[PDB]
Amino acid sequence: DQVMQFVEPSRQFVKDSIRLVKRCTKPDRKEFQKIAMATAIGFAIMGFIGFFVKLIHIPINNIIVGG
Amino acid sequence: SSHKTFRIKRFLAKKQKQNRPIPQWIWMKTGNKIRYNSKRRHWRRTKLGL
Amino acid sequence: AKIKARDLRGKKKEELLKQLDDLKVELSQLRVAKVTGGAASKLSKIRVVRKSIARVLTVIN
Amino acid sequence: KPERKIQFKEKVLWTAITLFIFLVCCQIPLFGIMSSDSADPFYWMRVILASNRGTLMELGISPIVTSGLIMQLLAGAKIIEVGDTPKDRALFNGAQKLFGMIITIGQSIVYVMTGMYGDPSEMGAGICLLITIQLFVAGLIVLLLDELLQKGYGLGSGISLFIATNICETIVWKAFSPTTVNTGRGMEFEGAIIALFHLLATRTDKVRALREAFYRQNLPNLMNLIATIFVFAVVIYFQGFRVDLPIKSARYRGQYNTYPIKLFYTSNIPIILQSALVSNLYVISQMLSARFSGNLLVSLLGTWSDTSSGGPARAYPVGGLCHYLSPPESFGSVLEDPVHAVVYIVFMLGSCAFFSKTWIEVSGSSAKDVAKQLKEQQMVMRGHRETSMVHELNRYIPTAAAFGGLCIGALSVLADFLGAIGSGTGILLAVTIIYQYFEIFVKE
Amino acid sequence: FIVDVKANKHQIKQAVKKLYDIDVAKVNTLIRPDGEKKAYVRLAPDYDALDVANKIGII
Ligand SMILES: C=C1CN(S(=O)(=O)c2ccc(C)cc2)CCCN(CC2CCCCC2)CCCN(S(=O)(=O)c2ccc(N(C)C)cc2)C1
Ligand SMILES: [Mg+2]
Repeated sequence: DQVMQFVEPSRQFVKDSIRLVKRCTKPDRKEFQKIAMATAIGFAIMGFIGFFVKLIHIPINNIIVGG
Repeated sequence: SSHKTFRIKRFLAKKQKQNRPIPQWIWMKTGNKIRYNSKRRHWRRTKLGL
Repeated sequence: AKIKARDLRGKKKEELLKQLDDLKVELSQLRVAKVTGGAASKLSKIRVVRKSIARVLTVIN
Repeated sequence: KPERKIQFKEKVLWTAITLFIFLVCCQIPLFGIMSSDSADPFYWMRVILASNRGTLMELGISPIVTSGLIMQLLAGAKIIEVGDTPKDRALFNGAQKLFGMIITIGQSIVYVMTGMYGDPSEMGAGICLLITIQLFVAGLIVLLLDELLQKGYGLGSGISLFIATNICETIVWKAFSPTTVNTGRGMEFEGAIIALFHLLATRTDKVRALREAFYRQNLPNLMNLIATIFVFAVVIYFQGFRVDLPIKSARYRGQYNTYPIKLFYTSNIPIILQSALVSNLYVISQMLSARFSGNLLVSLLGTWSDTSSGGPARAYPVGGLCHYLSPPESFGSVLEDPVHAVVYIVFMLGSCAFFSKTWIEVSGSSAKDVAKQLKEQQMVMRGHRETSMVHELNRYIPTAAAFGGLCIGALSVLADFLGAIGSGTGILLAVTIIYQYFEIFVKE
Repeated sequence: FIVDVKANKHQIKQAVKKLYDIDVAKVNTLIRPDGEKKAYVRLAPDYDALDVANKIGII
């Protein structure tokens, strides 16, 4: 009936999707550590600039409250 | 000739494989004196013996 | 990561043949990956798998 | 705006000085506002606009994030011709900033009617004009920087940078902040990590400290920070997934290259648009409901009430189909309202997947377009004609787009369920937004 | 597939069956102008070639 044509898009979708997952290359463990460390140092530097930003937040709003 | 023997076909295959030009990374090694492939054969000019 | 002939000598024939079979299937996968387009890291491993197969066969013989 | 010769260290220095131009506006509080009672049209809506409250840039990125759409829309019907000569070019960029002033005037109408800025009569027409003009100056430094960057002085696009230091900075504040809030139970700093250290001094009992460590609802929970790192890691592993396609030059021997098809073919557009549609459904429903109420249809779209959640009370879609689309507040809320809880997942996942699949064909990133590109770069695949190039690309491109949307939706849902710090939409924007910067830096 | 010139059709069938635990309907072999043997392996109807190619790595 019509239900087979209803689920056939889903069927071929999951079929070709797990097919793509089989095709897609996986990041290597050494590559995983390398990219994780790179993203971590990026995280650290933006956290540092944000820490400076949030710490200089305090004096400026204190001054604004004062005047 | 369409009719040909196995050894003739194999010899033809080797000769055809030999006819490519040199890889571009050869000429800029250190101890290199080769500028191009001087053994290239054209089917009209030289007739492969046989 | 590196298969050496020193530690393969004490082992008996069965697991040596098993390891040889694993190396063979890895080499076949490497070749098909090379044909379909793979990373230079996978391309370079072909020689090391071939030499590991050679080492295993040499030890067996 | 002109262009000059620039080098990579000078380029990162230019990214730096642009980001401090952004930061001096982000930090300083605005003056002349004396109405803070409501302050909650939508938390998610603020994130998409990188908007602020009581700050210089509270104006938001709306104009710069729309004006561009108007130019693209005119081009599709070919109503106008965009600049094809340098003098014509030096116009749209600016005129768009001038049109941005008209968009800011629309924001002034929204500000008075919503009442977050205040009543229209109490401020008065002249005083309302003074604040609107001053907000435009804070937006204008960003808008002129956008022209300077659009020419290429600025690295890539600044819109990503504003979000990059807007949604991430908030997570960094939640993780560590030296302000102390006391209900009198104990002395703890705003930062979740500092709060746990203060708790150890507050209570000798190890068990009470572990109970606080698992659950600290009034302050940011410590568990949320652990989840935020875990969700960042899983998105990084998903980000790596790629498809390697053998691509070879049309006139050289033995040349091996790979054309990468990443799982996330649409890098951030599905989420920026999705985080946009979910925010909008809610933003109009709260505003329309307040101005005109007692109509069954408006209540059917949504009903709005504010409940405090470790901070100011947030208007929730208490009623209306937007509630089913709305997120589940607690794991118990998922148990209590699976319906809305689940609806909240199908709409978000479906929207990203539809928006991705449609985005790949909107932006000219389809298989045929990229094959045509590879043709103008004299790029071919071994043992294949160009029609087979298109066919091979089609084997991945639509499937890759759809499953990329599916994966980002599922990852955002999992991150929200684990209760990590920040909205799932925010975490997604952060990883992709840094990654575009990361590729340029590695490319150097 | 590409095979070496010393392989029979029976040998190719058996090798494919062992390596890829599938069924083969028939084999057609030719020898390329460049030297190696090219084999077209037709599978049983109840096996589709696309999924086997998936498992292989060529898609
Ligand atoms: C620009 C907005 C966006 N909006 S919107 O109004 O619906 C709207 C929508 C569409 C357009 C085209 C215009 C306006 C909705 C999101 C509101 N998030 C809620 C935040 C979340 C964190 C905790 C504080 C509250 C704040 C974003 C800034 N806000 S604002 O805080 O409310 C504000 C801004 C300016 C003033 N002044 C003094 C003029 C006062 C208040 C408005
Ligand atoms: Mg002659």
